[PDB]
Amino acid sequence: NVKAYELRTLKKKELLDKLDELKKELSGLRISKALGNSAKNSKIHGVRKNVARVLTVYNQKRKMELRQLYKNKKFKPYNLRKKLTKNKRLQLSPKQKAAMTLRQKKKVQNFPQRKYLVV
Amino acid sequence: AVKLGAGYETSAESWGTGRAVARIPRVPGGGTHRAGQGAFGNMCRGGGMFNPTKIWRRWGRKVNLKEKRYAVCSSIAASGVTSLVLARGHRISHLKEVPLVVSNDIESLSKTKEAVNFLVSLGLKDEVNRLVKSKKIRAGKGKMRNRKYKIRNG
Amino acid sequence: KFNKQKSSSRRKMRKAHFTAPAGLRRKIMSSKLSKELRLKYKTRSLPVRKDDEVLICRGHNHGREGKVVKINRKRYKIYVERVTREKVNGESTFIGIHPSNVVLTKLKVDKNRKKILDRKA
Amino acid sequence: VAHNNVLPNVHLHKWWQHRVRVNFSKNIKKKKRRLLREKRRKANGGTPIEKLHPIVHCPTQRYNFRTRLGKGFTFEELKGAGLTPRAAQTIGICYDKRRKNRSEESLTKNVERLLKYKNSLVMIPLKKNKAKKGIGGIPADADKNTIKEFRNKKPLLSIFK
RNA sequence: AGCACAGUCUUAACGAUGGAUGUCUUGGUUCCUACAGCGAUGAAGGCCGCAGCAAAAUGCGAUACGCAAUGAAAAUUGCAGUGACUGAAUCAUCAGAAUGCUGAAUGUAAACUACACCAAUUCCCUGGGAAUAGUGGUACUCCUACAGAAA
RNA sequence: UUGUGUUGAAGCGAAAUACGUGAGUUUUCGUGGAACAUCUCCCUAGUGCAGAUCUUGGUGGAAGUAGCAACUAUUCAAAUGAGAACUUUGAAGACUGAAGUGGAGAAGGGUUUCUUGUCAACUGUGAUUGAACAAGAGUUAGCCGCUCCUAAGGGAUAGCU
RNA sequence: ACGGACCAAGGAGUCUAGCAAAUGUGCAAGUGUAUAUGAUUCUUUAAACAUUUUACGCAUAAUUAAUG
RNA sequence: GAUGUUAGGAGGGCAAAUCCGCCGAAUUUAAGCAUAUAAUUAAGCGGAAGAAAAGAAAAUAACUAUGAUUCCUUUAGUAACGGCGAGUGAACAAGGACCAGCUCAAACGGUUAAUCCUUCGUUUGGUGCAAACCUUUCGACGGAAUUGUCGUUGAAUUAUUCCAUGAAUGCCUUUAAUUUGAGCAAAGUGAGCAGGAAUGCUUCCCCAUAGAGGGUGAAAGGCCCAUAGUUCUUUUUAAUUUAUUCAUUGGAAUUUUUCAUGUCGAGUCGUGUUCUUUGAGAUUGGAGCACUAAUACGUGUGAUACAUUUCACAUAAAGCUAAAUAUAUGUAGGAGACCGAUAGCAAACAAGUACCGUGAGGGAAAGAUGAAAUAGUACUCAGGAAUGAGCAAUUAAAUAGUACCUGAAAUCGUUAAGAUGGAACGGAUUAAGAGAGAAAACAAGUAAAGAGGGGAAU
Ligand SMILES: [Mg+2]
Ligand SMILES: [Mg+2]
Ligand SMILES: [Mg+2]
Ligand SMILES: [Mg+2]
Ligand SMILES: [Mg+2]
Ligand SMILES: [Mg+2]
Ligand SMILES: [Mg+2]
Ligand SMILES: [Mg+2]
Ligand SMILES: [Mg+2]
Ligand SMILES: [Mg+2]
Ligand SMILES: [Mg+2]
Ligand SMILES: [Mg+2]
Ligand SMILES: [Mg+2]
Ligand SMILES: [Mg+2]
Ligand SMILES: [Mg+2]
Ligand SMILES: [Mg+2]
Ligand SMILES: [Mg+2]
Ligand SMILES: [Mg+2]
Ligand SMILES: [Mg+2]
Ligand SMILES: [Mg+2]
Ligand SMILES: [Mg+2]
Ligand SMILES: [Mg+2]
Ligand SMILES: [Mg+2]
Ligand SMILES: [Mg+2]
Ligand SMILES: [Mg+2]
Ligand SMILES: [Mg+2]
Ligand SMILES: [Mg+2]
Ligand SMILES: [Mg+2]
Ligand SMILES: [Mg+2]
Ligand SMILES: [Mg+2]
Ligand SMILES: [Mg+2]
Ligand SMILES: [Mg+2]
Ligand SMILES: [Mg+2]
Ligand SMILES: [Mg+2]
Ligand SMILES: [Mg+2]
Ligand SMILES: [Mg+2]
Ligand SMILES: [Mg+2]
Ligand SMILES: [Mg+2]
Ligand SMILES: [Mg+2]
Ligand SMILES: [Mg+2]
Ligand SMILES: [Mg+2]
Ligand SMILES: [Mg+2]
Ligand SMILES: [Mg+2]
Ligand SMILES: [Mg+2]
Ligand SMILES: [Mg+2]
Ligand SMILES: [Mg+2]
Ligand SMILES: [Mg+2]
Ligand SMILES: [Mg+2]
Ligand SMILES: [Mg+2]
Repeated sequence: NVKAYELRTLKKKELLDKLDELKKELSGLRISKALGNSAKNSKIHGVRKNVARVLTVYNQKRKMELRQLYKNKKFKPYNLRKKLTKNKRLQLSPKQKAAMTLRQKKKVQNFPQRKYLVV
Repeated sequence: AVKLGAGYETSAESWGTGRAVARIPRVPGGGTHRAGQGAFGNMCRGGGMFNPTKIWRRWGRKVNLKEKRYAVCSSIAASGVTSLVLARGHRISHLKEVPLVVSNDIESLSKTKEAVNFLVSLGLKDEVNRLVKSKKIRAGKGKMRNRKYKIRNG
Repeated sequence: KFNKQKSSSRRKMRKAHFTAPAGLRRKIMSSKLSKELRLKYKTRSLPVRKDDEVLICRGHNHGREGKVVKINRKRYKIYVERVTREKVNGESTFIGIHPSNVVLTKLKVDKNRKKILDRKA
Repeated sequence: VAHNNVLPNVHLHKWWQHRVRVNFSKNIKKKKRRLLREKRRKANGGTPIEKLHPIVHCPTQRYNFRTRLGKGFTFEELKGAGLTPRAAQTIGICYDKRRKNRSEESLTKNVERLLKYKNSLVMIPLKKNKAKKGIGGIPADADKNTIKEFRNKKPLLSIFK
């Protein structure tokens, strides 16, 4: 019945080892269930949950390392890329949208939309 | 308004004359209890209603501004007149003057309790009591359309 | 009422009541605390837990005090120590009382409860 | 058709039901619009949400006598006012490149109006405190106290009508 | 212990049959408001699964009626089992992880779990040591850049 | 607007020295178990049914009637069981008569197969039987096929429309 | 002659556009505040109120193919 | 030009209510029908967005002229079209909503592409626990580009004044709102009656910026959730506060005076002809084909073809652009003088489900016990069993027993009464029965004495 916060500290190899053990345990439980038994039939669920948790932890760890590896460097694996709606991705960056022609920019600089309190 | 395609979403058609059944359109195919049954038509289970209600019915009624003003004036006059007020159902047996005028101090009252007290002092105690009594559960299906209680107008 | 974001609609309200999540159920199964308790804390009503001792005001047993054995969020009923009743078979089960019909005296107090009290204050 | 009634001219031979708009939303729509306007005003702190339009005479033999707000001031009028078009645009005034003057009197009137508007208006500096004179047409930036005083007074919308 | 003929029809009482009426109502309905694209980063749709005792629906995806994390916060319960005395039992939220096979389906195919070819691929530890026939990729059109050939 | 309700509302069934020319209204008893009125005025409507070979759902007379007549045909004893003409076993007598209700397969079906149960309904009679219901269980290939090839053909590549 | 075995529920001149006369009402050579704005309007408030510190409709004039 | 599983990328499909193109009918109306009408509609196919499309005048007007589109009110059922039949049918103005303008091409700049992009980088910042973003300027190595990128919007030259700039020191305050999630949140669980149980009926209290609504064993402001109101935090966006110094590169608007009269979109407009579309009429737009222009003194509108000439207004044949406006689709809220299980979506329920159809498709029926099944029928007897019965049993109530609220009618059963010679029923008028009944169908008051209730006088 191991929980997440205990597993974050453990090295990856150790985690893997734990996972395999859990799997083995689960297998045993399954076997028992298959045979004419109902003694530990309810224990299996917990084990499964634990296994899942372990997997999640390991996956997260893997992801983190991957992220670390691919820091910056322009292009990145599409998974590590900021996954967002396709349309949004397609869409120009706000800066790009803003970017006016030089003359226009100059004009803007010259005569901005001033505030002109009327009394 | 009833939905636009209500009762008419069916492909049902009439079998014609020589099958020994009325000539209302009939649901096609088989297997279902619905198959073979009368389709649309106001008389048919699951049919469309007669003249289905529509959003374009005239709901509001324009009234001459002048007419409205006149009505308002009349109402005001009625309110002034003690007898009329009495008739309308308000318990006015204990009020000196029925054009009721009270000091500007009222506009500044901050507490419902205080207001109630003031009312009582005026002579409307009976009226207040009546009002209290008269919150009652409506007869009918109104109960189910956010009109649960009925309350008389004070 | 005055805020037009929350529905008054009766049907909607009923739906909400019936289909409320567990937390919501817990929240709405609150009970009035005794006069002394009220005096002690700025709280008027608390969500009843397990080891709270309650006194029943409404129903057939309108004065029988006792600790709560179990609370049931599925049926909105709490079960007291000695509100026992035999079924048809003869099996003894607790009579379920709605938290509205009950006023709590002795309070089960954990850190969470303390926090809640503080918040209320 | 029967009896002495007018001959029926109700054009409902097309699938008209397919295109009926009932404006249940009228009053509410109006309210929404008002709210939006208010919001805009708030955003544009102090400044008036409305832009200056010149008075102009309506076309055709039948509306000739009447005068109404036209969109945009015409270069000539701007010049008369002593203002650049761009500057005018930046401030409260609409400019109209396409409009032309054939009435000297009208032009004069327009320029008078412009002058009046200018007189009315006080210009908040672009950067805080730093009081600097305008470009081409734009008047001057007043001090802080004056601005405050102006704010304290009610912003009139008499010119924009 | 006796006594009514029987049947057909009628009336009344009390029943059957049926589900009308009445009363409800977690549904609909129209209107109003508000926002409003998902997809080769593999969508919608469809299969296949997944629970201890598990059909459907609901929920989810080989971590499979849920994982992590956050906010609550002692229960969950048909039984079995699991927890409290707060990352744990249960909700809610959901941003992280994960997301079978398919399907635009995109290697060629398709009443196939058929078949190619190019990478062997993957994980562990701080360059070795383990693994698995397993995992990727390879469509058509196009664009920019590059490449080396053609005229 | 001014009221009736768990000392029982609406509804329903029977009525009533009841009222109304009449639609109806009102009341009593019985059931019922929660709402109900307005005639004070008027406002609004998906507002009143005996018919439409009306729609839907129900129910009759017909009527315990027609009928349960292809495939030559059963009988005795015993067993199981609450109960046996149609479950099982034995003994007869019979038929199918290798162009077979026999073996295998294909299409189609999809667990109908098998064992242990077993009878609410179904098995147009009965039924303890069952292709029913319930619980399980069962289909093992290098050689038998598919998988490969081409056929009539099909879907596409280049184009061109 | 047709429809109706029986019973229960459902089941059919409605709604909008413009015109008409009838009658009610307000105002009346005028009338209707259209959109839209404004508010110390915001459960009801999608209504009610208000109408800018010569809008348009119909009517007030007819007639003629017509410049008129 | 091919070619590449080269490096980096994009398109395909789903979804449609509004939206934009295409393509495209017929029923129908004309009391027939053929032009018309339906209708530039449905279906078909293709494409977008939160809106789309339209849009910055080759516009209208003929005025004292207006000044991009869009949308609303209106013009207007008007001009017009139409077997001048049925029918159809705009636009300008006017009042509003909202208001926003622009940049390519061409002219100019060669004492020089001043541009642009891929890849590899380099170092100051700001947030966040991370993940990540957010910006800052600077060069390489490539390319692209002279078949043309970028600057300028005629060109200089004067006066005026702004705007960018960079560094030091400097401050980050007070509120108003606006929008998310949050808490907190007034006062009876008082007698008595009846009840299974008050939230009821009396009566004594109160609270209300909360008497919306829901729950709770019957109608509850005071039992609970919530509600009125506030106290934070979230979203941004106004106002207020603190800017001060030094460096110069660049630019802009006017304003003088010179000099330059530039440029302004071609198989395009236009005409002829065909078909379509239009209210468009000797053709409104569009399209196919044939012919095929003019340079701003141009050429295109100015609703009758044409010639000769005025005049007014525009500047076509390149492009972009917010606002108002529309939404029967999807999700999420809020509503109703709406519907109340044959109604309302087809679907209140394991409904687009079962089931039917080879298939395209078609497509149901089906809600309610009670307050509480943590009261779902214990036990005994008879039964093969179902069931039944109980002296038994849960309930307030089982003729509330899960086919469960109420339980109508048809139909059928039991009992009783009656009637009965090939119908029955009915109306009119009695009759005998059999039920019902007393509020007109007799008895006010007076007296003796019980049980209650009142009101008043002092
Ligand atoms: Mg319907
Ligand atoms: Mg009713
Ligand atoms: Mg007899
Ligand atoms: Mg967790
Ligand atoms: Mg937690
Ligand atoms: Mg493939
Ligand atoms: Mg094959
Ligand atoms: Mg009634
Ligand atoms: Mg009707
Ligand atoms: Mg009938
Ligand atoms: Mg009739
Ligand atoms: Mg029938
Ligand atoms: Mg048989
Ligand atoms: Mg033989
Ligand atoms: Mg033979
Ligand atoms: Mg055989
Ligand atoms: Mg068998
Ligand atoms: Mg049988
Ligand atoms: Mg068997
Ligand atoms: Mg079976
Ligand atoms: Mg072989
Ligand atoms: Mg081959
Ligand atoms: Mg071939
Ligand atoms: Mg082909
Ligand atoms: Mg006939
Ligand atoms: Mg007949
Ligand atoms: Mg019939
Ligand atoms: Mg009826
Ligand atoms: Mg009239
Ligand atoms: Mg597409
Ligand atoms: Mg065509
Ligand atoms: Mg015709
Ligand atoms: Mg005809
Ligand atoms: Mg279409
Ligand atoms: Mg799109
Ligand atoms: Mg656009
Ligand atoms: Mg218009
Ligand atoms: Mg007119
Ligand atoms: Mg037309
Ligand atoms: Mg009740
Ligand atoms: Mg041009
Ligand atoms: Mg046409
Ligand atoms: Mg004109
Ligand atoms: Mg455009
Ligand atoms: Mg229905
Ligand atoms: Mg009772
Ligand atoms: Mg009963
Ligand atoms: Mg009931
Ligand atoms: Mg019943």
